[PDB]
Amino acid sequence: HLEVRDEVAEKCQKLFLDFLEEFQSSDGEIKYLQLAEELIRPERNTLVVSFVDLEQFNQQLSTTIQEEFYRVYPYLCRALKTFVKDRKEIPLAKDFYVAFQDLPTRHKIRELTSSRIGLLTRISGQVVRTHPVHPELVSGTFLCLDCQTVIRDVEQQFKYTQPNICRNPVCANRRRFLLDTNKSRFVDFQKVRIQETQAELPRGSIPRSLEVILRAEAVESAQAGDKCDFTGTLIVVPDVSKLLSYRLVFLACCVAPTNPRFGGKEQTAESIKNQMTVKEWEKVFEMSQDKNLYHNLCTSLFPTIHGNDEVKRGVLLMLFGGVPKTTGEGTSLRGDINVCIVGDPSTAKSQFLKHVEEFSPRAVYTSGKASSAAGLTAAVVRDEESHEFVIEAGALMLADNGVCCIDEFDKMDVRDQVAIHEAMEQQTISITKAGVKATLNARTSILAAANPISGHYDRSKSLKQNINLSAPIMSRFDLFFILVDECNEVTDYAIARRIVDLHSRIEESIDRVYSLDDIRRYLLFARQFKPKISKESEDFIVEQYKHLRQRDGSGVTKSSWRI
Amino acid sequence: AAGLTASVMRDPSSRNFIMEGGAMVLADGGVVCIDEFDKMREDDRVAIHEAMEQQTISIAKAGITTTLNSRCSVLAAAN
Amino acid sequence: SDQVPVGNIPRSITVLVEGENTRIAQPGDHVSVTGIFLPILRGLLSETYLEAHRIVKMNKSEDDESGAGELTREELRQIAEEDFYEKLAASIAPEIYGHEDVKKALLLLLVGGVDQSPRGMKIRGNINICLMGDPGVAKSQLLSYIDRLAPRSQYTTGRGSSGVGLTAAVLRDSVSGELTLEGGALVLADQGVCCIDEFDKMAEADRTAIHEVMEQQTISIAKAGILTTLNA
Amino acid sequence: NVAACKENFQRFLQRFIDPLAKEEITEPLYMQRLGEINVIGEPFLNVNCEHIKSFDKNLYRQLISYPQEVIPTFDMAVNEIFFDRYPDSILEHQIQVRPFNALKTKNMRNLNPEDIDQLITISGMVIRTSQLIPEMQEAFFQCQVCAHTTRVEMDRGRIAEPSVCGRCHTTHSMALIHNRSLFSDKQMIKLQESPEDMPAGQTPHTVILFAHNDLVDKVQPGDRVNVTGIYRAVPIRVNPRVSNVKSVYKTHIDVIHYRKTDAKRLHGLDEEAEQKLFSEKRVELLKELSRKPDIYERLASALAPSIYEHEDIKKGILLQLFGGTRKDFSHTGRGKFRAEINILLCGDPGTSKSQLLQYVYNLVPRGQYTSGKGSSAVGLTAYVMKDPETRQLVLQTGALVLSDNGICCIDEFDKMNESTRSVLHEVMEQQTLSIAKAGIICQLNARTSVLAAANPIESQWNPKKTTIENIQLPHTLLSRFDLIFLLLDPQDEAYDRRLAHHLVALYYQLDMAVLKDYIAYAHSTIMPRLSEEASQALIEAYVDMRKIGSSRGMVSAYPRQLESLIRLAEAHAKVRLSNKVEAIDVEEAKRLHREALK
DNA sequence: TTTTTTTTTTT
Ligand SMILES: Nc1ncnc2c1ncn2[C@@H]1O[C@H](COP(=O)(O)OP(=O)(O)OP(O)(O)=S)[C@@H](O)[C@H]1O
Ligand SMILES: Nc1ncnc2c1ncn2[C@@H]1O[C@H](COP(=O)(O)OP(=O)(O)OP(O)(O)=S)[C@@H](O)[C@H]1O
Ligand SMILES: Nc1ncnc2c1ncn2[C@@H]1O[C@H](COP(=O)(O)OP(=O)(O)OP(O)(O)=S)[C@@H](O)[C@H]1O
Ligand SMILES: [Mg+2]
Ligand SMILES: [Mg+2]
Ligand SMILES: [Mg+2]
Ligand SMILES: [Zn+2]
Ligand SMILES: [Zn+2]
Repeated sequence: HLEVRDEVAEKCQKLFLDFLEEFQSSDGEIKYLQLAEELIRPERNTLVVSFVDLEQFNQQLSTTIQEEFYRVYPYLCRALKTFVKDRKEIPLAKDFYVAFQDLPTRHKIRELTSSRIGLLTRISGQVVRTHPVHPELVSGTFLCLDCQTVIRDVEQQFKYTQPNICRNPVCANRRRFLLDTNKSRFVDFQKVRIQETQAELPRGSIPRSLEVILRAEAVESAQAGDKCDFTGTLIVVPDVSKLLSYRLVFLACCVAPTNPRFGGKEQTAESIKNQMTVKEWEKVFEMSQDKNLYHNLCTSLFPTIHGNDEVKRGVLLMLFGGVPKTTGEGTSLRGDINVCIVGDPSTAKSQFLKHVEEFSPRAVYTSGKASSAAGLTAAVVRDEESHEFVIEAGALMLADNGVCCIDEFDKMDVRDQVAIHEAMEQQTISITKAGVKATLNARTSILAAANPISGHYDRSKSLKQNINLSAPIMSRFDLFFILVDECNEVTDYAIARRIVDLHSRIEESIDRVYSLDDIRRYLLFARQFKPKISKESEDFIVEQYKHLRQRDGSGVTKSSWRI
Repeated sequence: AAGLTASVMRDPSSRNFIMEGGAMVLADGGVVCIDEFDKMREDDRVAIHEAMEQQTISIAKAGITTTLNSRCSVLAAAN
Repeated sequence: SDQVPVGNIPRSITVLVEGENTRIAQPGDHVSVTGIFLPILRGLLSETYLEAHRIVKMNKSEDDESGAGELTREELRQIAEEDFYEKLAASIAPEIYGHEDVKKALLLLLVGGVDQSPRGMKIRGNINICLMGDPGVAKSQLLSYIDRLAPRSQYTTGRGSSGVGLTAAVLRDSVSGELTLEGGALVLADQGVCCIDEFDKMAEADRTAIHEVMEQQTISIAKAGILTTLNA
Repeated sequence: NVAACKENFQRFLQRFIDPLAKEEITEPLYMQRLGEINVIGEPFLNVNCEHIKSFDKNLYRQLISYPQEVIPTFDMAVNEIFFDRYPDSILEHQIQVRPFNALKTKNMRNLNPEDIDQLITISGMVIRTSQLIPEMQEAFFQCQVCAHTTRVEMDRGRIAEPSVCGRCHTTHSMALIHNRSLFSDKQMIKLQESPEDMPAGQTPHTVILFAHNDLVDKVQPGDRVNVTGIYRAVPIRVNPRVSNVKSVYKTHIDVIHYRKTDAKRLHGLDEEAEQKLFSEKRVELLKELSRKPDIYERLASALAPSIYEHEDIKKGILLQLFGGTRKDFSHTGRGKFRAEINILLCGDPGTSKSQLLQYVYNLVPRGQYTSGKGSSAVGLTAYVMKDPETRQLVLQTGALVLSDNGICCIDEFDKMNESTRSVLHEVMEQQTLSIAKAGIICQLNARTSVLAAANPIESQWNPKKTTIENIQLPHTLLSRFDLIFLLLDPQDEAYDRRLAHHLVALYYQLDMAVLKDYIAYAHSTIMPRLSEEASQALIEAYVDMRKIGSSRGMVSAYPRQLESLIRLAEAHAKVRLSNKVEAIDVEEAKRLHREALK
């Protein structure tokens, strides 16, 4: 009559409760008794147990978790409600959640077969959408109706599930119960959609996608445009309209960035100067003290491009960024600089853009002929499920605070170069559509490459006649690098030598100092200062603005895109 | 606005062409005043020429073959 | 659309072919059907369908006599004569005086050469013919005649037909949002003859859509719903 | 019916001999197959259900007529003849059996209802696939009172609830626990009949196939397969509520076996593991043929043995079938590097251009053929379609991405308005494609190689104008090509006489498997690396090209050409298996680049 | 009865 001991679950609950107390760090001082300390102040309810340490302390256990992770999850959470009663200030009906991390072996969204349901996996991908956060009923307390009793602790499974039996021999309604909602147990619930990462795409294929379901204090870790790394279990989900048809869903428990630039834990100079490991900080200092730095970042960022020494400099100064200011009235000065390149055929334009977009993190790459207006900036999509018009983020938004690389900028249509100017001016994106009214921020820096009208750049006209951009756009860039293929012969030896060298010594002949991983660190560090202007420098600046206008002065010469 | 004579415009709802009788079809026996006789749309000026010629407007286009009697008086001012 | 009041909309009917009459009729085809006329099961108004008992193709304006199409020895008499080739030539559109030689070529167009395939290199076995000439020489009469003397034929005018309406067009269904293919003139006239008069007045971007059908005799579509090659 | 068939099948599997040749008598044919299955993984046995037509005729009636009540017997009767290697290697899953047919059996238009539920073979061109769909096999129930968990099996094709707890007997308390049950996979694919084998003046059909547990991801859109599987028909319900089913059923195909290996085309890149499956008798042949002083001109001249001389164009189209090395530039941050060759053919009419495209397209596997006006901007690369069921925008692949390993023949290159022509700029130089539309922001990639054909402007090569004026293409597009072959029509009477004498011959009436295997080999085990003597002839070969192409006004030379020479030079070395680029491999692929524009 | 994307006829 009485229930059955799910032995494989309770034995695991017991051993996990033991592990939580016995395991200690390098200096005694049991570690899951101090991380579990902050677990009492409100809004914290997830303990993050590393999985490699559960491998040290035990191994007959890891093979039970990693193979029954759905059977034994409802117990690895009760065995955390007992271990934390030693604080006495937790509300007695509060519930906690275990969140693993640092699994050994990874997987791919295409290896998620149906032989993986109920196990413990680990997945990496991008993030496309993020729905809003909701409550979700985990265990309802049905207030009985005729008995005025309380049927209690009834578990829902993807539906309302209406338990229909009462422990009272006189329960006039085995089909009617009004549940309360001030004692029942709710948990947050966000549902996002992830898309196969770039480095896994089999050639000639469109990327797949799946639904992940964040269900805890982890509920707004992943945002759109990020490259998080989820670790949970694959589950099946029915179609509740007819409760069949099943569909796969990932049920994540922990989520963390895929490659931390600072491996400590994940916003000013000190917060970051804390995570700097000893070698990291003794190297960043060495660079910051280096002289001729401004020539060893160019030579180390673009190692396979002979010449154009005046373009690499501009690209660097674009990567570092200026100081973004907000006027007291409520307006805002643009902080980051935009850069456009214009040149003859085959002059290494798309190579600067490919370099920048593969080096930088959170920088997007798009062509111009294969884009749209509502695809760059922001869209509006009818979710018939919610039957509402919601906002979709565009390339100018999921590259925020990064760099948007637009190739072939002058192939875009007439109406698609308008939406981009409306964003490049005010740094924002307005939306006024079916039932949506919003204003979104966009603090991207644009790196664009274009082609002169009729192939070659004609050096007897102004710019406005050599390119077919609009008039307003050409004003919002303020750095142009016209490249020309001067029909010379001393270069045509140098470029030849460099290309054949690169192709003969494929991975060598590249002798850059300051390896690429290191420059990311230096650039994440040095991008948190706000330099000021001394009075002498202000005088110098106004004098230079004086000496620039008059060069365009009448009589002697002439120039293009007047100052 | 719509014009002086009739037009054939692609209706958003119907996605097809519909007929817009302008002013000279609404003025029944009345009088129509015009200024700047070189500003009016080329097509519109052609059609007003024919309307003062015949005293009716008959458009034969995409899905429209109708006639509208124009009975009004033109008081034009040139430049 | 001929036997409709001057500007009225044609009405349709539904035919439930089943059993053995299936696969007889092709879409876009003249046909004659014989069957009961019943209402549909499941207030008092009713929707009706025709329940076909017999389907006969009437393309030739009379019937399909492919079974009785065998010739007689009394006709082999003619076909064996010395100048059988020259009788037919004179018996093509006899209402038209002269043009003794043009009618000799419009017959070769109806008979057609042979088509090879050596080492996998197709060679077409059809013949194409143009009739450049002054006004009023009865060209649109010759073409109207060669239209009726062909089992599968089509008639098209250069100034009243667009380049996607000759080859094949991709069109959407506002009921399903799904793009489907729809054959043009050259597809519906697969094993037959197509006739295009007013050929110098066809728009220049709507005329290069024939260079494909005149040599390789396929139509290769790669629009945004479909990617295929129809046989024309 | 069950015991009577395994006994008759084991015999076949043991005593069978064929008058044939495999992998370039070893009597135990299927026993040798079953031995190979044991020496490696892959527990599938590809049996040809025509061999079983020679050895027998009363199982070949019962395999294509009751296939679902037979194929389990054909598995069991193979598990036991696995006795030889039972103790040696013990794999886990099971052994399998997969009947098929070398040649098709039906079309997609002649599937009649006397063929429901019986083995059937068709052929087509896969259009699109779907994501996996679970499918329950073993239920797992659990009571709310006794909390006792029984596990009922699905036997007939439906799941029945017990309704009595073996302990507490509450007469209905057994809920179904979903995520504790067992599922299997299922994918939905769509075929499309080939242009050949369809009636006069009609449009292609489609047929829905359902894959299953292990065949679940073995095919890609853009492939030409010979699917073999049962043919089933299941009812549908007018309401998703009532049990009033319709009377017109709905059919699909439970696939059992794929086959992508067609005889006439080269080896697709699924057979790189199969290159190690070459007879060592054959590698001798290849290595020895690769030593004759002219194996280049001897293989080239064996392409399309119906075109007349045109000696250089066949050289170019032969080097295109090998391509430069696949170097790995991930370290230098440069990105990736194109290794395939794009070829353009321009020349006045009648010069047999479209025949060369029609020949290549029928040679290479994974290819396409497009035209001028019947192809749009998005139909070539990637479009966005309102998916019908889920009412959501989903991405699809065009033609330049379906090829992806092979050649994308684009005839009528001139007659494409400049919009849809400026799309090739990305996919043909970087081997990528960056899409940013309504909800889709992604970046595909492909390894295609264009082979285009155009006509001069005015369609007549008038020698009054300059070479950069008969073509009338921009420079930012002419430089992405690296072999611009200008065919012309000179009026030499000797040439006309020889050509006519050749063409008439086509009206009366080297091997392939040498070329078809030489190519697979030269792809699998070759990687030419440059030298220092070759690299020193590549620098001057670019410093002269500039002075030459500058004045004449024919076609300028930009540094991109200096990479093409590499692409060509290496591609020449692969022809002779030289594994190292030397001097002559630059002079040849320089004379080729120079003597094509004249 | 709304967006967004893609093809073809029309002013
Ligand atoms: N100055 C240079 N130094 C080194 N390599 C160069 C240089 N200029 C061009 N190249 C090489 O030549 C090619 C240039 O092609 P891209 O830069 O991709 O084209 P692009 O400059 O964008 O011109 P278009 O307008 O797009 S054809 C690449 O393979 C470069 O490696
Ligand atoms: N030799 C002829 N024999 C018989 N009828 C003729 C002859 N020449 C002219 N006709 C008649 O003259 C008229 C010619 O009209 P069409 O046949 O339309 O001319 P056409 O050759 O189409 O001229 P275009 O190209 O359209 S201006 C028809 O009524 C013919 O019957
Ligand atoms: N050298 C040749 N060898 C073999 N056949 C040839 C040769 N030259 C011409 N032909 C034949 O002549 C015809 C030429 O047709 P195509 O190959 O289509 O020419 P094309 O280049 O496509 O013409 P345009 O420019 O596109 S109209 C075919 O029937 C070929 O068989
Ligand atoms: Mg470029
Ligand atoms: Mg006429
Ligand atoms: Mg051609
Ligand atoms: Zn009760
Ligand atoms: Zn029970």
